[PDB]
Amino acid sequence: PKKRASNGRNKKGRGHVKPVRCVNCSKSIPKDKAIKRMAIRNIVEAAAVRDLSEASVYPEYALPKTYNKLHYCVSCAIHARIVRVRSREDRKNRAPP
Amino acid sequence: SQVFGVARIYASFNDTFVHVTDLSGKETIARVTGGMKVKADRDESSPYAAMLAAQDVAAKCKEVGITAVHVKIRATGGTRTKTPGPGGQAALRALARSGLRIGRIEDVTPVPSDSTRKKGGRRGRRL
Amino acid sequence: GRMHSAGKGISSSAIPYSRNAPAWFKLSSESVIEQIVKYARKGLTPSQIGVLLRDAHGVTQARVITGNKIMRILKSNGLAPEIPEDLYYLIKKAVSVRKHLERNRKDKDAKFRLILIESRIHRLARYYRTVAVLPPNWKYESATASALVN
Amino acid sequence: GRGAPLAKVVFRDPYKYRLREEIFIANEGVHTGQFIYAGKKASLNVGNVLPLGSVPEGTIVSNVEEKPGDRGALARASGNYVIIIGHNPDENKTRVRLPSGAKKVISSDARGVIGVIAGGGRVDKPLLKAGRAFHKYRLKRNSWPKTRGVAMNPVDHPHGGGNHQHIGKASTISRGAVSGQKAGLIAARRTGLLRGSQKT
Amino acid sequence: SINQKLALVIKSGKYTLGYKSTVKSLRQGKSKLIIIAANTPVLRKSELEYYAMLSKTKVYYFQGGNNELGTAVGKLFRVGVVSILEAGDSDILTTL
Amino acid sequence: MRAKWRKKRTRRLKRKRRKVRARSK
Amino acid sequence: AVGKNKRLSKGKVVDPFTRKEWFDIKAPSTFENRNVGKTLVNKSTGLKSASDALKGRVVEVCLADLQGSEDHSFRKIKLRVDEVQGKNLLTNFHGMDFTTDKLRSMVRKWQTLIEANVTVKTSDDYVLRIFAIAFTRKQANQVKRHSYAQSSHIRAIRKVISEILTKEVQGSTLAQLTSKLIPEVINKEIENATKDIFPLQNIHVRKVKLLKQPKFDVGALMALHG
Amino acid sequence: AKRTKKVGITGKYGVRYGSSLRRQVKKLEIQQHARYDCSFCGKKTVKRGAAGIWTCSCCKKTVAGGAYTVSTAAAATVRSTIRRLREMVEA
RNA sequence: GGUGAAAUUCUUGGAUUUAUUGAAGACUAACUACUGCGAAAGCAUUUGCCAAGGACGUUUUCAUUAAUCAAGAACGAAAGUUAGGGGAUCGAAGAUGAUCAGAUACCGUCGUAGUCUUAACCAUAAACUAUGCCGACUAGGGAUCGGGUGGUGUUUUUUUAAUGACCCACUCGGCACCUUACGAGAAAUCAAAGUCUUUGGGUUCUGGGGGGAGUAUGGUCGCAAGGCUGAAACUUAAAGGAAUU
Repeated sequence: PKKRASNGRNKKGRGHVKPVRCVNCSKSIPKDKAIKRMAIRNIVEAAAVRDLSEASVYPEYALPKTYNKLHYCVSCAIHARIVRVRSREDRKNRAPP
Repeated sequence: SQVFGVARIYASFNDTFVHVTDLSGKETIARVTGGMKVKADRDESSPYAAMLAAQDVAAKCKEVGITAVHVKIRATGGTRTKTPGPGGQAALRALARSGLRIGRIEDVTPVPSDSTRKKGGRRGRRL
Repeated sequence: GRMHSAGKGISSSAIPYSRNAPAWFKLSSESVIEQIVKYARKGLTPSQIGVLLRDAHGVTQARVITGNKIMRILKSNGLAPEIPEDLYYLIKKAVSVRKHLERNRKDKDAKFRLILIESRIHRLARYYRTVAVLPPNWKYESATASALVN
Repeated sequence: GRGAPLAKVVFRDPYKYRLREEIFIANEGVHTGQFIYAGKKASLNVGNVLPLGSVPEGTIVSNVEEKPGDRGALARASGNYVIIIGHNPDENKTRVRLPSGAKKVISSDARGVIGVIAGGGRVDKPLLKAGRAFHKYRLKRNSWPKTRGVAMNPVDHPHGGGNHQHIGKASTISRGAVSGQKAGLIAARRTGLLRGSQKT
Repeated sequence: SINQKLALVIKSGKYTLGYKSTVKSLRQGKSKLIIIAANTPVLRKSELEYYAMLSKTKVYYFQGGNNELGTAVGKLFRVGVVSILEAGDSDILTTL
Repeated sequence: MRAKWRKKRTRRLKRKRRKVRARSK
Repeated sequence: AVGKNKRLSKGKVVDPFTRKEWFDIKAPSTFENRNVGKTLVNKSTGLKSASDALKGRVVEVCLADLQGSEDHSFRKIKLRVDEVQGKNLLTNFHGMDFTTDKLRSMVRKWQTLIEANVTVKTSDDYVLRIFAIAFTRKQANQVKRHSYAQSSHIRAIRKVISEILTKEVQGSTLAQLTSKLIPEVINKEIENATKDIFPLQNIHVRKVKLLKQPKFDVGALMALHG
Repeated sequence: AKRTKKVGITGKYGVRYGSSLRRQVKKLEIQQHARYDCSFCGKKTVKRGAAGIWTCSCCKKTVAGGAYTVSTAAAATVRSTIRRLREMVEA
């Protein structure tokens, strides 16, 4: 039967959505169906912070960060534990943790 | 004061390049990778290999006379992983420990604006 | 509605209840009639005649101020067009679309819309031919339509 | 005998009161009454004869000189052209790509006409007829029809003879072979139908 | 907008089409604007420019050939140059 | 058997029948 | 990997650093910090002419490093060597670029990104492509979550931005453009000209690249201009 | 108003040479015998004289073009790239 | 370089890596959303041109011109066919290295056709919302997109009309969503899948146990691949749906 009212994606009023490639397996998956997550990370791994700061030329350097958007196919997201299988009643929870 | 070069770290998977050029990027000094520091193919991008490479690069650049590095991180980019490998952080930490001064960290991973075509096929890497 | 689209829009004129209206109009039926005639001679379809009358003059509806509607005035006074204005405008739109298509052969959307517009033209023409305001054996042809417009 | 049209261009003699008629290989888009400009200072327009050093990278050129002054050697057949790949200003040498895909290094002073050669797409039409082939070659040269060597006798060809029509020995012939031996596939690196591309 | 202004002057004002009529009107000093097709011969365009410089008229250069100018005027043939003798109701002379 | 592969097999059978019939006629 | 090369020399060392030597890089006068760094080069032998082997090279420098101000940390400047005077080589403008960090930090969703680019030439025949970035912002007191532009505001904004960029380039030489770009007055100009259409925050001029430059330009004026 | 279903101008070749070769010849023969616009005078008077020669019968102008078309796609693309390079050079 | 590890491959004729350029072709990241448009297929770089369109507003016009539709038509992803161009990337076939009992598979490196385009064909998709179209009515709620209306409600010209962008209250029309069961349903679930044993608003199409079989045959369309139409003999007691432990 119909597992989800949304068919496991986000497409109402479109028909077609251009695909993206999974960042792990490079599988084509419609952009609305992907498990895109925005990863914003410090460059210095939060463990070399003091070492880099004390070895820097400038005092109170800003320490820029890196941004990327990771697009995930359903298989790769489940395997990498980006998402997990939930119970039937709380699959409907749209709210992020 | 400090003599400035560019660290030019390439943290891919299965390898990590660390090599300081001059400020213009044309004069290459101390090109050392993890594969020349480790034996097994699987460890070429290990953090230990990246660190050994960074220590060697720091030694050679200090011998040359360069005292500070503008650090430029880069993953494979293009249609590839675009996430820095396990050795970039090890390399920069090792440089900082080696004590060459650092300034202006940046990430220069080539990011496509509508790339050509990712490899692996439509169904991906079925492993 | 929207015989040729999926739109379900309700948007029209809320005609006032009163027929003997509007208690602020001091002009005369004859004055409005000769305004109708002057605009028609100037060369205006009943749609825009009624628009400018309601819009620059105070004319709530020519139907309620006079005893009859603008097309009736024009037909009684000899100013009725050779073809009705709605069919004329449909033919003008079809001519414009066909002229566009001749240059843009690749415009499949324009081809589809031309099909729709010409279907509307043929339906309107069939109605007009049945009610006999258009002569029998009148038929819309793409070749002669541009000359028919002007 | 030529698939490309020729253009007769009249120039003024700079040293005497004379008119000089030059015979050019017509580039596609050239018309009668058109002004052609030839020289170092000529502008990048179809039909002009700028040097390679004066044209930029990616330029389409035709009737290109192999050495400066030879009056046109490369890219002269209909539809063919030369791509300008690069420049080496030190000992001025323009790198170009030839119609066969070969990379060549020519002097930067070698002339060339901008554009492609007219008459392109000629070989897209099937001849359909030994008659059309006959009329084609009747004013090129006596090279048609072509009898197969296997259909001759052994006196007439290396392939001739036998009780069946067969070559007998490998049809790939050495480059060091001699006249009378060089009949077949001369110095062939490989044979057979290859699935491939321009690879250039 | 120029095509719409040309249609408006065609409907309301006075125009004449063709090189001979245009040159004759330029000679008489009655022409108020001349539109010249993009593909008109350069010698003819130069002569029309010279005539218009002598007679102090305005020259507009159509972004289209004689076919396009004929369609813009509203004729089913080709016109190389059209001289507006009076706009009538258009603003073609006033605007650029 | 997957329905798509059964469909392909039936297409192959159909074209083989067509070829044999055209040979006989 | 250290000992797995099967064939590294098909056929069957002097130290480059002692072979080389050091030069000194000087930015134009439009920046506060004249000296920007050093570079290596092979000593000029009789057949190499180190001057010409080094003349056509560019250096990326942070505008914060050039100006001694930490507020320029997200800008970059390309300096192209054009002359050499005995270990005092002088550079000129090539292009301003942003930082990848700055771009990705300014780009967030639930808002509209607007991009424009213009290819207008300067007064002294420098041809540049200037890229302007803009972002719609939420007004204070707004309860709506996104604050998007209506794609006609977008076209009006792009037109206004392009007009500002074209007018500001045509009317100023390259030195004037750099002198008016370090204080990013053009950002304020665009912001004022666009505030009547949409709030439009984060209006920093993105990269400008030098597509082509005029002739040698080597004799009598960058004493005053660098 | 059509005497042949699909052979068109290649009905002169009868049943010979094969359908595919006759189809290719049909395409190129329609192009080669067609009449083209003259960019100079604006009339459909441009004909092929020989392979490459395209002569307008009204303005008496000869043009160098394709073997079977007044202009080939390669020629148009080359003209576009040459224009782009010229404007990059000039400005 | 690549992998779970490897190997195929390149590499002192300097490979990978660095910087500056150049070319080609493809694509249009982030912005990008339970957001927009289109009849669907689909459509995401900027400007210009060309026509078109829904919704809203109208105290404008005609006046039943309308709804659904055998026959007959237009468009119709991808792959595919024919012929030019193009041919970067990826890559049915194929090559090749692994893995394996085997492995002409997954994994790896190449790589023709193809992927792009022009002209002409094809006419299929889990072409899906597996939900025909038109109309009326039946619960609550918030959010959102387009239009409109009313609020000396907030930012600067002008802290002293305008406009804009927001904030409130409605309103019409969309893509949807949350809650509940008046109801419906085999249930999953559904604001329609309701107003249907208290059975009738109008209309088109389709199905009648599972296979054989979308086969055979005839027809027709197509260059072909195939598309549309389309059985029977024979065989069989279950196939199947939704839920429960």
